[PDB]
Amino acid sequence: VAVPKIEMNFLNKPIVPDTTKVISNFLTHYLITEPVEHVEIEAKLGTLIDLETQNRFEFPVMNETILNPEFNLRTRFESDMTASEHKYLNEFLNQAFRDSQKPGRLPFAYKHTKQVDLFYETEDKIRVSKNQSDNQVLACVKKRRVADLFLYCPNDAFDIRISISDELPVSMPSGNQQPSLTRLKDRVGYVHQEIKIDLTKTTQNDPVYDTTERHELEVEFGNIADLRDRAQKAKDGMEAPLFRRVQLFMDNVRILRREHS
Amino acid sequence: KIEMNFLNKPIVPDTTKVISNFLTHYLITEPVEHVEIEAKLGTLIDLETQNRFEFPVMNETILNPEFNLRTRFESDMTASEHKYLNEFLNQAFRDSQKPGRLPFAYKHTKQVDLFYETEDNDKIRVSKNQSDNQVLACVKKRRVADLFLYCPNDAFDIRISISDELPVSMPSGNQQPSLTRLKDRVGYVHQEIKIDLTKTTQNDPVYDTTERHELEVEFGNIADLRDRAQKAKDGMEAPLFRRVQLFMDNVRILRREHS
Amino acid sequence: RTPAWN
Amino acid sequence: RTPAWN
Repeated sequence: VAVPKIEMNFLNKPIVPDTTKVISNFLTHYLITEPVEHVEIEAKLGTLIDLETQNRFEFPVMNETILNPEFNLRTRFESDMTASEHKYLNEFLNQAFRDSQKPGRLPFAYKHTKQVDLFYETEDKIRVSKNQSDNQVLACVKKRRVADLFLYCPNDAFDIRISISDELPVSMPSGNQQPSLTRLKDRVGYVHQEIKIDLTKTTQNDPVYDTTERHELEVEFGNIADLRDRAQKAKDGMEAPLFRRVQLFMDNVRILRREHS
Repeated sequence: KIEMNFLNKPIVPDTTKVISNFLTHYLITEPVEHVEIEAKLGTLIDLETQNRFEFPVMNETILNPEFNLRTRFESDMTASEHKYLNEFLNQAFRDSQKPGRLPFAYKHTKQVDLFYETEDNDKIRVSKNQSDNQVLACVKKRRVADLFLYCPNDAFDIRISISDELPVSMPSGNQQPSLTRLKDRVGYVHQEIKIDLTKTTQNDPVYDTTERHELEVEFGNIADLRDRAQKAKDGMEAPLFRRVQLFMDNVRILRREHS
Repeated sequence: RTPAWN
Repeated sequence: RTPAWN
């Protein structure tokens, strides 16, 4: 039996970080405890705004910290970045793509599509997404935000918002009803180990004001079924495969969040 | 096959990087001569409520020292908490002697702390054995910098300390100590990371004798750590991160251990 | 004061 | 604000 060169700690067994443990509870709750049926779990890069100053939130902390939701910190999250920041991240990921193409590496997958978001009315709102290319229906849902979780990151230019949503499929609006909202969406998607990473551009025109262009980055879990099964194990006692997955997700988010000019 | 992330290269946690900057500053940029770098388990006290500090965060977080948070740190714990950790470290001690493990070292010291006065007032600590009364240390220790970590999910909070412990000449045998106390020190060492479990007993002419129960984790190899820090300042920062990560991971293990 | 899921 | 070393 060989003697190691070094050990990770005095127990010589891996320990879970506080952040990873907390997030894992948050995910398990909305996957297993109070299960959301058509669940979507994603993280967006952005900015925490202080509602009193309308500038980026300030906090006497020096590292990535998970804000406590049971307090009212008077804050909102803006999912947006400059075009330059959006392009800088794009160059980074293109290179991350190119490098994963090599032997010995698990390769990225790539996709570039354009879609149209159409919103309809009710007695809430309904969203119909269409491929701007061939013009079939990509999705027809009634998405509901279930819970959020904010990470304040004073060392980076971006803060994080982890979101759990309920994306319920609904039949198409009958019939030739009028959409109450219409916006275009450019989608440059990356996938690595079923972790979906999407750089989106949302253009919306106005009858009066200039056309606005919103630049976003989202990271989400591609395999909810697998993740759900991992959360069930965690709830049962074997919580290593859940921590491993959540760690992977966060590490990918952290790599991106640190990428800035 | 499985990769850690889409880069397939390990990344430094935010906390590890910040602490590494903190250490690099006082090891390299503004170097301390006889530097000691330890972390103690304790309680972060809010000066207003006089209870444990309360903060709307959900994980181990470093507090920004540039802000005035109205807070003080209590390096102490209950004797029951101390005994729990003592049994845990003992089990960890025994397990590390098994085949395939990097073993622990052990060192139990029973000492006397005697504090003397100086001229330009402003402390001289003389440590001695309780047994043969032989001098163990004679220093003038000054606190240089502090860095607190609020840890809401655990019973303890952490205070990383940088001190300057200057070896000084012995006081004349005809000048009286201003303070005298006893100190029981149970030292475990693993990969040159010193884990000391201390108990401080102080008499009083009026009030009952008190007992302070502490735990300190510290870097035992400052010279090697200094080397790692110099490399970090010059681009090669991986060895310093690895070392600081080990320190913090040992601290986190001990911090979570509670009944 | 901590959320139910923690 | 931020300390000098960070």
